[PDB]
Amino acid sequence: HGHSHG
Amino acid sequence: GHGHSHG
Amino acid sequence: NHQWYVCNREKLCESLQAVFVQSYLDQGTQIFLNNSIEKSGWAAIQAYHSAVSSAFSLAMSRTSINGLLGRGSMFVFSPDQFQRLLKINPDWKTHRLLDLGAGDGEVTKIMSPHFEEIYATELSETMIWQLQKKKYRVLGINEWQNTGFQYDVISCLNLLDRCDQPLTLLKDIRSVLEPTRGRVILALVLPFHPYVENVGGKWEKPSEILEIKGQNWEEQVNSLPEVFRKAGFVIEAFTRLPYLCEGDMYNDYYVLDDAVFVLKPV
Amino acid sequence: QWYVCNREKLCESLQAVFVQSYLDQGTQIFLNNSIEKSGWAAIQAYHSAVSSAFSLAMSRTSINGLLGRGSMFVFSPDQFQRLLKINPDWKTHRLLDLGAGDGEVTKIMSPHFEEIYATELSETMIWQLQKKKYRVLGINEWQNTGFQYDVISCLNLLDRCDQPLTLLKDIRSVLEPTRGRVILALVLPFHPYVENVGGKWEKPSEILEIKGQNWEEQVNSLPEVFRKAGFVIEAFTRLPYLCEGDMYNDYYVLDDAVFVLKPV
Ligand SMILES: Nc1ncnc2c1ncn2[C@@H]1O[C@H](CSCC[C@H](N)C(=O)O)[C@@H](O)[C@H]1O
Ligand SMILES: Nc1ncnc2c1ncn2[C@@H]1O[C@H](CSCC[C@H](N)C(=O)O)[C@@H](O)[C@H]1O
Repeated sequence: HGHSHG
Repeated sequence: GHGHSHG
Repeated sequence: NHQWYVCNREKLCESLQAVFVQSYLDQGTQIFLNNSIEKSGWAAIQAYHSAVSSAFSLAMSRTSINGLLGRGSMFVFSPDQFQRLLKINPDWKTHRLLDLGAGDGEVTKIMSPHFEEIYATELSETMIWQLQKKKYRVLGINEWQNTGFQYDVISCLNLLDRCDQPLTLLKDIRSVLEPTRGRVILALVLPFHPYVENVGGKWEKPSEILEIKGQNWEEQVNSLPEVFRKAGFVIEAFTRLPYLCEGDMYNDYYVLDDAVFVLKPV
Repeated sequence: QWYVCNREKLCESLQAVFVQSYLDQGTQIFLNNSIEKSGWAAIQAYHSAVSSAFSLAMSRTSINGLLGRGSMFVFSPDQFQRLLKINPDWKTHRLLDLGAGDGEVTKIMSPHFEEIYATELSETMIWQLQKKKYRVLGINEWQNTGFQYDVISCLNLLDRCDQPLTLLKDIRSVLEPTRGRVILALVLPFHPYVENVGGKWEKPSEILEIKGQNWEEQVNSLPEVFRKAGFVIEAFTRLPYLCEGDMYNDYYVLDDAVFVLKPV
């Protein structure tokens, strides 16, 4: 779902 | 109930 | 049916009486109405649209919600109505088109067959996605005047009452319009009640106000040649068209009173 | 771990402006809040469901602000008051936060300004910024407001915009020249791209000459880069670019190098 910076 | 897309 | 298209021609400016085109509820308009009535019976999706909009109304603009779902496609004219207003034949074609504030491009698709390159602008992030899906070229709001090119046709379809700088947009159109043969397609919802859409059902008054003084549909159109003359435009042809949109769980289609104008630079 | 570096590897002039940070209270509060948020499995499922369905029609950033999820952390209030070297009650007139995200990073700097200004490409981040009472300006409107900004924050934006070097000279022009300061975060190793809709991306239209084979070298390449736009590093530190986590991981970390730039 990832880090919110790419 | 649901707007006219323009408004 | 009829009240969407007729105007009191005696209440019109006698210069507009000459250039008034009478449009009718044609086959292309009923292709839209039947589909909107169809998509209103899709209660499975009509509750899905109603679910997403109720969820994200505070976090996005109503237009951006309609863009994300691809719902609420609107209608102005049919290709026949469009050809009859521009005084062009079906197979007519030219180079450049620019649709200012194109939305989900469902009205641009009506005009798109007549052009080799289609440019368009939008403020909504989801609407720009719906435009790039149609392979249109999305330009910034202050780039289309400064790329250098002139568009053979520039369409401002009901963007005047929804943008912050309407008269500036009129000026910007006159500068980058192909002067020899370029036409301008303008739509405008009357009664003219402008605002600038913000996020969460809020709004803000436009920085500029247009001199649209009129009381009936014909009277508001009477004062428009002055406004277009201020931007270097005269009215070549105009008509009354129903500004439609796809309905919902409670209604099959939503109608507004559009005054559409074909302009040429003076 | 996140806060240390080989002080020998730095340039001799950077050795004199570095500031040491530590895993302090505020960072723990964020970390402990994030671990709590991830513990709520119902939210994560709802978040990981909405983002999945609309990922094609919006950006990863816009979906986060749409949900108010994925908030990030750079510096704590004390960490910010030690890099800028200001007292807990310090206050000036205007702040400008470029690419402010959802504003949970701007909200740390907010107690020091009467006016906060922010720019954002994402339409839902603008809504999140206005939800914090910030005057959201256009990406080409802030340089022409007719007034200067006492602190212009550009946090983790150079590696995310199309014309970063243009943005630097832009900040230099509108920064209050006498006492204004620029705070600038940057993810190292410097890997820039412009975010697009549908998980896509594009290479920036301006290349920054930030090179290195580790954190200490990429930092050493930045003084000359700031010298181009008319800046000199007054202070800088190493910090974690912390971000709220998903069901898989309680939080996410990226290596940030924050700089306080006085105009030269
Ligand atoms: N300043 C601006 N520049 C470009 N697009 C704008 C704009 N201001 C508003 N818009 C967009 O223009 C749209 C106006 S509604 C009109 C949409 C379309 N032209 C039609 O006739 O159906 C909105 O969706 C809004 O997102
Ligand atoms: N050209 C541009 N102008 C303004 N903001 C931009 C931009 N390009 C990218 N951004 C923004 O920069 C952000 C990078 S993520 C950084 C978020 C925030 N500054 C923080 O440090 O926590 C994204 O949210 C994106 O919306």
